[PDB]
Amino acid sequence: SRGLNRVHLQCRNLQEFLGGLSPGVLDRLYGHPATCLAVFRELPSLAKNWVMRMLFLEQPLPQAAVALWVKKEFSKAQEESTGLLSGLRIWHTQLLPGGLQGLILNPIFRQNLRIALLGGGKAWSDDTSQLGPDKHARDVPSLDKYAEERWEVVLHFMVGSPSAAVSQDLAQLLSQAGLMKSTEPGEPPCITSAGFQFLLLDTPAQLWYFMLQYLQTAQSRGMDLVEILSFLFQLSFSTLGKDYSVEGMSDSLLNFLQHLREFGLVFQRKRKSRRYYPTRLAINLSSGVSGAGGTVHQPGFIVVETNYRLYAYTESELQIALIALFSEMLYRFPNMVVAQVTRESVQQAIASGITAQQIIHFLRTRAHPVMLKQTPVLPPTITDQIRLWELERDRLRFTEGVLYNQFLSQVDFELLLAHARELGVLVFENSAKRLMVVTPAGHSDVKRFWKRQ
Amino acid sequence: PGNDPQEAVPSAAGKQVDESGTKVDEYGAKDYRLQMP
Repeated sequence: SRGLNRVHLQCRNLQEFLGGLSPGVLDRLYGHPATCLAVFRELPSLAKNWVMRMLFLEQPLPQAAVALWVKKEFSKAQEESTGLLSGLRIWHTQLLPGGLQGLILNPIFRQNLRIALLGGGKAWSDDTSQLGPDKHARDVPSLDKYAEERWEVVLHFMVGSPSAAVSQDLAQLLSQAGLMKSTEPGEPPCITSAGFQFLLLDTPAQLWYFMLQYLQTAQSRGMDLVEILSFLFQLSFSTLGKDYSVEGMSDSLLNFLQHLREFGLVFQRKRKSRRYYPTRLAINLSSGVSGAGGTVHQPGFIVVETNYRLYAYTESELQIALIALFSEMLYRFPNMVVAQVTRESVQQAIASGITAQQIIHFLRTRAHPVMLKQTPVLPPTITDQIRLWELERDRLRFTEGVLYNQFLSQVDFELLLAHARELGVLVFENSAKRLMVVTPAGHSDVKRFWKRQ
Repeated sequence: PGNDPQEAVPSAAGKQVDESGTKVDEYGAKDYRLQMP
């Protein structure tokens, strides 16, 4: 993985991003709309059952009640939830409030935990975004086309803008997460190695990371306003606000609203005001970790006979610019016979990255054609040929460094090897010829240790 | 010299074969090959 492991699982990315935030921002995060998200995104039952324990108990409990609640045949699963206890960063171990090592949760989060489960009040039904009492009365299939257009524009920036001329700043945004790579001889950015896998599963889990990308700056942006705004589209459809958000807003709320609309999770009316309605893709974000859909017959079907892998053709306007972005295949006279002489076109794209797991994922999981009709394994004997093409780019290495030669003793060269290894500037060592490669970044420090020993 | 018969009709070489410049009637029948299945 090159930057997508934290996207498949949502409960792991939220705990990692929470550890590197400001203490004043985390205080405002502990609200009533955030209580239904730190538990629903989880999966194990042990990490979810401890939330109800800290709600009824008013006094801190020691660790003796925890080591006994596992009875005798359950402490093995207790160590798995130990690392997760520090991920949410909501508990606190005291000294001895009534026994030994008393565990207590932040009372700021405990107050808002009962509002969204048992107790209530009034401010919860007054603020917008989190509520917004408004029904839907607009053509639903007419708005589904705008949800696909928001994601199609992103595809143009990954290729090089073949026919788009919008002013959306989306090329630099995806470059921070390692998805888009800036072209060195030119100026339109291309795509990285991890960007190919995003155009395969087509899951709305990646759009959740794009919303928290602007918050990573930690300058003048708060999380309490983003968390209360992201809860709008999480309630599927029939969750609006008419014009209640217009009266209660500011300059910071309008900035995050324009960026979320361009992602493909919510649709906004003209003039960037009036009534807003979330898209259809936001339903799959709260359902599971992935999803499928978009076809009813699946006309595509590959070949499992030869080795050039005849890719599928004739589908829609999505697979036309998608295969050319992978490795730029070829086409003949009829209905665009793609991938017919794959021998040199694949090696052109592998020279800029080790894109080996994305081609196999696109060859095996493209529309589920062979695994439903046929029975044996989809790839024949190409699993070894693909690995051979990746090893061809390992025959050389373009890196700089300095070499030290002509020593005197053998036991003296072994001491110098530990100097470059601890600092992290050592690449390759040789005890038979007394040779060591040192990167130029730490060249001014290795020469000092040799003059003293 | 002195040998110029007929034939000589195939022409396809290079990496950019882009065989899509003369079809006359083909784009109109592309949509009909999708709604039938």
